[PDB]
Amino acid sequence: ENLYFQGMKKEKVEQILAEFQLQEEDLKKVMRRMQKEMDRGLRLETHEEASVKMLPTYVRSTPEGSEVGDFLSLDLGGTNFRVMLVKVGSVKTKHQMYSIPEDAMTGTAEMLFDYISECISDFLDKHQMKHKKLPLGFTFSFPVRHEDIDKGILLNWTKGFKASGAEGNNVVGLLRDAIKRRGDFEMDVVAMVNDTVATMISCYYEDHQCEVGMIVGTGCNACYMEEMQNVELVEGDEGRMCVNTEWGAFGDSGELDEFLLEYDRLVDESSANPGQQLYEKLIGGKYMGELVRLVLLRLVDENLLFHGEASEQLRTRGAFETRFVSQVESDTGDRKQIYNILSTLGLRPSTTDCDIVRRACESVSTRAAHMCSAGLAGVINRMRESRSEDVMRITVGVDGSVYKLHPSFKERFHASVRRLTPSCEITFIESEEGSGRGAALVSAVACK
Ligand SMILES: Cc1cnc(NC(=O)c2cc(Oc3cnc(C(=O)N(C)C)nc3)c3cc(C)oc3c2)cn1
Ligand SMILES: OC[C@H]1O[C@H](O)[C@H](O)[C@@H](O)[C@@H]1O
Ligand code: NA
Repeated sequence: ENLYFQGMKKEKVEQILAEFQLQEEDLKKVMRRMQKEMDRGLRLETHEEASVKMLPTYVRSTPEGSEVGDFLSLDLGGTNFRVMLVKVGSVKTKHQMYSIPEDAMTGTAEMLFDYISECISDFLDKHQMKHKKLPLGFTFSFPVRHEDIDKGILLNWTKGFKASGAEGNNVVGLLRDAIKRRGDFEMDVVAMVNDTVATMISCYYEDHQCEVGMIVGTGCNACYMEEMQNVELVEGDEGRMCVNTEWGAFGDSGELDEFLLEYDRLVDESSANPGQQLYEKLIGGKYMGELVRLVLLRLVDENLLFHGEASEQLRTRGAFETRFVSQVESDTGDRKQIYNILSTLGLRPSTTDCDIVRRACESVSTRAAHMCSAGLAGVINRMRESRSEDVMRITVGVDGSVYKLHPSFKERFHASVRRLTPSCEITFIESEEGSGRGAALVSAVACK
């Protein structure tokens, strides 16, 4: 054992972990670069080259007028596929979750939308309604270049999705064609929204100050209410339109280069979309645990962890799940949670190993919270400027397992947003069934 040696080991761990550190000035730099990229995406002259796409959603600030009745909602791209029946009068919901097979997410668009339509049929039978033709709202968690609220092309798949025959095509069309091939129900697709947009809309229902939507789950993204005069891609300068930032692609033109560590390059190189969604790759739950796994292998290689031996499970891709980062950070101090996770990964951890794993986890999750804060602060700061407000009071609607379930992420992120947003009063609100509800609310408003 030896307490002097255990300590020397932790000091070398720290020297390696220090590379994850971001100073307040680094965050301001990241923030200013994000803001610079947001200006670029919005303008007709730089839009095509901008990494931050600032996509117009065609979701407009509207005086009101919501339709009443039953609305169907689809949710694709997060954790599984969701069908929701929404009753607008007051709003009450009925919903079901379906696990997407790998062969559908990685095969053809036809296989993907065929399975989606099968699930819709199953929801409609379970609620005895495959006869009623309802207005349908679609939450599709991928970058889309809209022509309208109900017409838009998939730019590229993100988060490991790889279905062929989808990119370059109208997503509403793919969906509608799949419903027709099946021929056992009818739906009128009225709106297609990003998950950030759906979250902002359902959160707004509860707090009219909500004009920003943020997702920190499998992926990381944000939307906000932009002035129509700043939305150059849409003719008109009156009122506001929701803009899908698609901020996950920040750094794809080299904007984050000085901050990318070896672990970031490896995660990127072994991903389905290399060289893409690099800022998301620093924060998203699809990558967080993999980043911790990589740091642990580096520490095993320096003979600082697990007697310099890594098990087959520790050398398995995606074995250190993001939920384990959350669970390791939940540990009360006894080390029991850390121990069980490590034992299940075929390791024989000492008390010191448990503490080192704890440290690698906090170094990755604190970096994610800090990188994510520079992005939110850039959006909020830009809004304060555009609205020419001395003190801007805004509510941010947030969804996703990383922000929701990670034990300290949310706190580190809020504190870092606050530091970067002086003269801003930000209220953070967590969405209760965010996406589904949101896509149906936009549908009720659109269905006039
Ligand atoms: C074509 C088109 C263009 N823009 C929109 N625009 C919209 O649908 C719409 C709905 C919104 O949120 C709502 C949430 N719930 C309700 C509600 O209480 N209902 C009963 C639905 N209403 C609005 C918000 C909130 C902001 C900041 O912008 C919005 C736009 C919709 N369709
Ligand atoms: O789901 C979270 C986010 O993940 C990825 O960044 C997607 O490209 C974006 O559309 C989505 O909002
Ligand atoms: Na405009």
